Amino acid sequence: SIMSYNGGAVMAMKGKNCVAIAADRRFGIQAQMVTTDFQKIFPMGDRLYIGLAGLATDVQTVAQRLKFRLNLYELKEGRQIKPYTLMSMVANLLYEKRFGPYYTEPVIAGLDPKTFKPFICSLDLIGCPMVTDDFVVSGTCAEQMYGMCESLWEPNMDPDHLFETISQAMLNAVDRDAVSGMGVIVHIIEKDKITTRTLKARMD
Amino acid sequence: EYDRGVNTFSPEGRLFQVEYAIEAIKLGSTAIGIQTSEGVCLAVEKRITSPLMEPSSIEKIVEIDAHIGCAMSGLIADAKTLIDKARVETQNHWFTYNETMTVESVTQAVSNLALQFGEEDADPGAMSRPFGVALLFGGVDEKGPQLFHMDPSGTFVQCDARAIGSASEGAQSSLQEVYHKSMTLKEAIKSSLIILKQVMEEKLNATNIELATVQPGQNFHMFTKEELEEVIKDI
Amino acid sequence: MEYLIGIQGPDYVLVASDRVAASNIVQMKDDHDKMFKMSEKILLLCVGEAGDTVQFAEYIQKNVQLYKMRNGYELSPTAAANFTRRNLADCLRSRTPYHVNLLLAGYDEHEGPALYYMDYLAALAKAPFAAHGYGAFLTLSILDRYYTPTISRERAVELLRKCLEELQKRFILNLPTFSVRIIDKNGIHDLDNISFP
Amino acid sequence: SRGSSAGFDRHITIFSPEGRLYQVEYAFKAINQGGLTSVAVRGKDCAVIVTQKKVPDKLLDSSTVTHLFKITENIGCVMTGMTADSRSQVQRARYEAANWKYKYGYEIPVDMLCKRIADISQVYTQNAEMRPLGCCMILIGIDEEQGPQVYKCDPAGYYCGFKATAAGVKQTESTSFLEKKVKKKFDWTFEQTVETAITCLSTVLSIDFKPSEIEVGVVTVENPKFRILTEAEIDAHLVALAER
Amino acid sequence: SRRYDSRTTIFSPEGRLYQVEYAMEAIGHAGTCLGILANDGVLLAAERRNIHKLLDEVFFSEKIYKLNEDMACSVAGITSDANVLTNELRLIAQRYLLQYQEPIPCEQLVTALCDIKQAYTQFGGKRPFGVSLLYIGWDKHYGFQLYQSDPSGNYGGWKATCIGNNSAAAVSMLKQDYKEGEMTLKSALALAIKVLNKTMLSAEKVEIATLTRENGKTVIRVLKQKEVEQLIKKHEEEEAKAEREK
Amino acid sequence: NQYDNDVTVWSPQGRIHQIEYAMEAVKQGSATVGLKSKTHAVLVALKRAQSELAAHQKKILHVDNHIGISIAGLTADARLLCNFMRQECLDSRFVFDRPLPVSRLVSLIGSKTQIPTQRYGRRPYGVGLLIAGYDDMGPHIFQTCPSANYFDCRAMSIGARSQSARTYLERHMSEFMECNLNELVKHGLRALRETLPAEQDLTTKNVSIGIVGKDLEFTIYDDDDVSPFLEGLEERP
Amino acid sequence: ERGYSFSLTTFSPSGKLVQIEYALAAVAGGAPSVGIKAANGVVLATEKKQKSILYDERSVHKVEPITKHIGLVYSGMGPDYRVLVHRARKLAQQYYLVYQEPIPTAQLVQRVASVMQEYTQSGGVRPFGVSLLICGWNEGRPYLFQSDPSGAYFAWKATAMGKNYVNGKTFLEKRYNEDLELEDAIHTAILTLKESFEGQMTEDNIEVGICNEAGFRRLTPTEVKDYLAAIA
Amino acid sequence: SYDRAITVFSPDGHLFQVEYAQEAVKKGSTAVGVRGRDIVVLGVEKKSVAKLQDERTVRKICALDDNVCMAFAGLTADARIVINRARVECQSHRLTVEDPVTVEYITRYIASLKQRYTQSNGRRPFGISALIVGFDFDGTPRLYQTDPSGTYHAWKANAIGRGAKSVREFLEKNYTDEAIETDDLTIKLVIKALLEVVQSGGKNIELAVMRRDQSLKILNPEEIEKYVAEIEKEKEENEKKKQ
Repeated sequence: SIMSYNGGAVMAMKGKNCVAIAADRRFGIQAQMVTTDFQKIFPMGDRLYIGLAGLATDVQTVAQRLKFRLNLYELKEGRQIKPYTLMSMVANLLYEKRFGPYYTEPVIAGLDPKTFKPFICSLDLIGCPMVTDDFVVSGTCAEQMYGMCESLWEPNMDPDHLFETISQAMLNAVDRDAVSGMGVIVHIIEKDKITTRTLKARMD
Repeated sequence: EYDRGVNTFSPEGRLFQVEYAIEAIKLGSTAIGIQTSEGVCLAVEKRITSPLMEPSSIEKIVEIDAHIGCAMSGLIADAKTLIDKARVETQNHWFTYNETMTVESVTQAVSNLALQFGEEDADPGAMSRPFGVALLFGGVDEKGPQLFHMDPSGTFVQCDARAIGSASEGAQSSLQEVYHKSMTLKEAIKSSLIILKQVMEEKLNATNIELATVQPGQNFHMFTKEELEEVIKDI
Repeated sequence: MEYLIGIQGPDYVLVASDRVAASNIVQMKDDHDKMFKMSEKILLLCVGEAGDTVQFAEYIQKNVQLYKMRNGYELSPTAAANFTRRNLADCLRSRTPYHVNLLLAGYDEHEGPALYYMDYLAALAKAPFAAHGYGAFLTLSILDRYYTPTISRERAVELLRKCLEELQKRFILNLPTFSVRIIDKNGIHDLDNISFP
Repeated sequence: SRGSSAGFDRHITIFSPEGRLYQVEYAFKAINQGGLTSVAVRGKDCAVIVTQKKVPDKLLDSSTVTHLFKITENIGCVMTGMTADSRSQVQRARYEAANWKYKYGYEIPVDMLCKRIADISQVYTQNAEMRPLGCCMILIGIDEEQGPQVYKCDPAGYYCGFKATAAGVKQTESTSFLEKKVKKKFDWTFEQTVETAITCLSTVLSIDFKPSEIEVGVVTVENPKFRILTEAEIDAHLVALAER
Repeated sequence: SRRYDSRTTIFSPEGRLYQVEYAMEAIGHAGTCLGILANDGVLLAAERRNIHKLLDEVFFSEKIYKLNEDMACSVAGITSDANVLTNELRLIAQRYLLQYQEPIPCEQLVTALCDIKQAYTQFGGKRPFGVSLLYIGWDKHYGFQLYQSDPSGNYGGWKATCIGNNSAAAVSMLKQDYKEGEMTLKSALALAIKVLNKTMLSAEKVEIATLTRENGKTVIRVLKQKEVEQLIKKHEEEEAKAEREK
Repeated sequence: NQYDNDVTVWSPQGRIHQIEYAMEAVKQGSATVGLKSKTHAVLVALKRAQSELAAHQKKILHVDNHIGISIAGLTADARLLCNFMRQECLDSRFVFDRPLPVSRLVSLIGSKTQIPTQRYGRRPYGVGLLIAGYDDMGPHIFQTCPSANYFDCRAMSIGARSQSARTYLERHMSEFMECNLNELVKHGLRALRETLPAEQDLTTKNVSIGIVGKDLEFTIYDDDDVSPFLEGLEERP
Repeated sequence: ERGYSFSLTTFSPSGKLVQIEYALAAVAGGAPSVGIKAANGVVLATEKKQKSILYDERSVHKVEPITKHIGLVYSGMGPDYRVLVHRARKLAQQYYLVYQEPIPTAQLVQRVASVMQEYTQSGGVRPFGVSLLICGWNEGRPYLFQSDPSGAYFAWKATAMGKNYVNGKTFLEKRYNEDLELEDAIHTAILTLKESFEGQMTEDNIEVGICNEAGFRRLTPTEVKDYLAAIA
Repeated sequence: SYDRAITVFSPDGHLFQVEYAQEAVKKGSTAVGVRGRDIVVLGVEKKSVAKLQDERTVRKICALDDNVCMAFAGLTADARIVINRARVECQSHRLTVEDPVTVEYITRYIASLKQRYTQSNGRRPFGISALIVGFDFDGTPRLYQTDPSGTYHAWKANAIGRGAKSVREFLEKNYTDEAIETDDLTIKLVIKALLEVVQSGGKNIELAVMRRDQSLKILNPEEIEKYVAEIEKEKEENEKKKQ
């Protein structure tokens, strides 16, 4: 209920040599929409992104503290962070608040900085990590997204097919959730480029 | 030097730091308090060091409370903490008991800070050394007018007339020569100004001295330049 | 409940707030100012709990002015908004949270006008227009209806008047007068109060 | 240089120009102030500690004058040097062993106990406000895997396991004697180990011991519990030594 | 204990702080670092002292540290002290970014670190940090900037400056060679090579970092051996022509 | 020398010079005498005037209805100790609803003043105390020293030239137990007068008295209240 | 007591931290140690001479593992080294707990050097009287580092520490070669030790550890015996 | 923490650490303040003008609030610490009293900070002296001076730093009701006072003015050069009058 206060939904999906991460755009308070361009996906590297759903204040605080820690890590180590290490860092951050937890459930999607291997994972609000080989989802419409992804996801999708799959999953899932939607943003992460798109979506 | 701690006794039974702080008192500008039946009069040489300085910024007599004033001598910057403690003390007393603190009680509360210095087993905020200032608290309580002297050692005593500072020797001898218990406040003011004029180096005028009085009727009162001029004219 | 409204134009930001301070059923003040000048080009509008509002707003004001004194240049509106959000969020889980809802209006010489919306949970959102209070429920749709990005300041004031007249017509609370201010490259200007006798 | 000094390097544990810690060396010298000597010998399935016992005053209660201490039921020690420093160290070792059992559920190995005590000592050598303890500890016990164990720690924080070792005034001569003995052979029986320890002490002191002039403590693989011998057993060993 | 206390943070009879002066003496012998400000960028050039043949290279550079997206520094003096201070600098920058969500202006970072140094000179009874730093950075308030700080906590901005070994001679050269407001990155690099040649060159003995702006973004780059060799050769032939002309 | 600046440094003779210097601090102070009979305890303090226009420094202080003290030495340390003693007596009355026995108060003073004599950077208290009390065991005179030692005395004198007073007290102590209050105070005054130089004499200005007893709470007599006790005093030799 | 709050290491008028130089003198008086970074691993070797045969030479080790992939050796004072080993193991575990990944060798070296620096400025302590050689393997790469009493660290291809380390460094310069394999590196390290060794070397006189892809491990006396027989 | 007593009395009743801090102050570059009728002027010797230095970053005149500014002489880093504390205090006073600080108030605060550092364990005194100028809310110009010992006074005109004795003697001979009748003459008095000590010309001088109701205004080198030229004209004309 606390995490339904602002609504929202993020999803990540694995292709052949690419990953996709998508999020709804609505920022509202309970039933009232406030903005339709609220950022929920944050870059953490050239080919590494974290999407955060849940309470908007905790979304922003966690993104900022994670950027703090990641910046210090990359200065001290002199290298880009690997996706698994970022997952561990986020897990540690969230578990530090084990009894005062941040109300957000991150998803991570990226490519290995040296091998460009797809990686996705999800974390619960106290930082339990779950690495999967097909897709992860977070937010108020998790059941809808699970249905869509379980039905549409296929192994070894090329970037265009991955885009269509994640886009259809997100659009149809959020169309059945009152407090998620007002647009969808998708990032396709490949070896050579990042493609960002905003979809034609219902605005009710 | 640092060969000794600040809490080291000398072979003669005195704390070195306290004796040095008393030596520091002996470098202050001269102040004189006189206690009479009609009130207490405090006076102090301002010691203007340059004509570009503003004499009004030299505060050597301060109001502790409506019925208590304090003259000071020595390292004046050190006196600020003691003055603030005295002021807070009188206001705490008024808050708790709905009455005015006696001069002796205020003097006692201030003197309780004199030896509260040290290095080891001392939390931050602890004083590292004694205060290098001597104070004359003049006031009026139920027991009439009262003049008290406190020095860096924490010893405080009631006095009929006392001189502190650099010229305190000659000033004290003259005070002994002139003081009687029946003298009036006007007489005391005139005598104190005469002694100050004598022991001062610069010519005594209305700008280079400070004079305050406390009376049973009036509160602590600092003489203005015109009142000072009137008193000085008859000298 | 108090009312705040902000409308961002191409080269200005217009803000307005009701001027009522109430205790229980009585209006104790009818010329109450809810706008805090953070700096030459930044205003903070704050509503909420009786004590929290002024305590938080003046703390932010002190720290922003201190930044200016220390560094010789002012905080940008975005930096000020994020500093405000950080403080509010850090107090959110602490012993003494502040129940305040804010609009931050500003003008940056290089980034143009900015309007930020913050709720008491310390969620920050840049918006072209925003409103706080129960009255926001009755006015946000009017702004959505009539707002355009290239709205001129005169037309923006007309739109604000439409919103305030809707509050007069429909809102159950007595809100007869509003403070109105505009921030542009030349700083903060007070406009005439919008009043309904 | 040689024996050069700068600043306060002779009063506190700061490096001398040669990189030495003079206060640690002085603590080693303090070890000899007691005037006593102890020897420890490791056998095949036993470890033995012998030590001088001195009671110049007949008014002393001889039972209370000892340098052998139980640290745990299976770990015993002989302390050499300043007596009160030694007692404080024994208290610390007992605390460390009890805490180890409480935290990890098995008895502390002798090597680990010696390491812990040595680490405490090392701390004394790097912080200037306290002095090192002027004592040396020799521990014996049976490790289920390594067999009998003799370990020694000193005021420098340095520790080591030993086949045989000595501490105190006659440390060097004791070590020479034991070096010859271990060179000739090392696979000793319990009686052989006890007799070797006793002979080391007697030769370095040049005394022939009455039972009451020495103290003996033993651990054996058969009875790993640390045991302090009685004057009867000691006299039996002394007679079995004299006859040969 | 009073007897063993060094009394690091006390005045001397002439109003001097001896530990600070001795720390500056230590910096005077360290490797030479020089900073030069140009219109289109700012450069640091540092003399490498770790020049043994068996040393391995594993890091971004020996004496130049990136502090944040827009700022880097070079350090002369005690190496481990420098590591402490660079970590503190990075922490200060990240704290500012967390609070304001903008990069810290360069002078604010320098002032924040100098406050720590000054604190070490005034209380606590600890020895001061034996480090001088050159900072290069870019921000939106003042553009390209070059600062210098010393163990006393004093700092200043410069158009060109030098710390470490032979810093006085390098400063004289810069005084007679720097064209205020008329410096490019290319001529700045040429001047740095000349100055390092005088106060000492070969490619493996110097590390050079440049800071520039490209597409509204800050680029901090350590010149590779190829570029430094080319710069040294260009200086050598320039000097050959200058000699021949005379 | 190297042994005479800190309380934590034993000298090669087994002495602690700082404590002896604090003893000197006490020996500088003005004389005070304490004595007792079977029913009363009396303190008589010679007060000094720093100047002929200044009041004489108070030497006798209240601690509790049944306990008063006379101080000799640093007066600020005296005030610290007096405040501690007052608080101890208040704690006793608060917890047990009974007056604190005098000997227990003295033991507490001993512990408090011994603590600093063993810690680096601390100094001994620079005051000696005469403690007059009355409790279930009768009247008591105690003497406490900067060394933190305390003594239970039939009579005592401390301060400058107090040896003369001690001589008188040793001579006359046989008579104190069977003395009435007036004779007891007169003996105290003669002992105190023995400390005076020839020129000086006991008056109503430089003498203060303190009396405690079975039916008499600790009372301090100053100024003209001393005249009744001085009236019967003969002329000194 | 509580510890002294003032630093025992302060600047001299010449600008030197003389206590650090004295700790380095202590290091230079230590037993010789050698590190060689090969193409496919690192070798740490150290003289391990006991004062007498009574010492159970196999009871205390000079070559210690910090993590599966990181080991270290020292020259200087043994007890100080034990302190630093304990700190290094703790630091590595803390890194692993946060990042769920074995700490990189450079990061471990930086943290340990930070501790060593702290002991040159904190109140009432002396610097550590040891120099460390840290070997590691990560990112398919070997790493050899040296960390000094001052807290300064350097990356080496090959180096020598302890008594006679200048001659050892000259010898390593002559013999070392980037292309040589791990076994050749072990031979070269043992030869470097032989240069400054007194008496005959046995598998019980020296200690050797090796780090490669499999991890760091102390060599056994039998393996060292084989390498010594080969060396002759 | 570290709790040694640093500032202690010496046998003659002197605090040597305070005296040594005052020596440090006497090593600083000269700073001069003049209290005019509608203007307060601060000048500072910009000693050792390095052509490569960015002058903006080493200014010894600074603002504490809108109505109070400060110049200093002594250890620059200590001055930075004190200035930051004073700025925080000025903002706190605005917060709690809902009005600007008087010049005397913040002067008292700074002097109290300094005195505290002469009587607390483990700290040395601040090695700076400060001239604090401003306008009270009622319009009165104010010039105060503080020194390391924590004492402070109000002045009509004053100097600190090296050569403050000669500058003060010059100001004694030159501070008149006529000499401060106009802002130009106040500024020229400050410039002349600095010229009596400065090595050469107005190149080595930084000047700031505060006028009633306005914020701190730094004089750019062109304005300073024009004023110096006027001063040289006046000097030449008056010397020609004398001859």
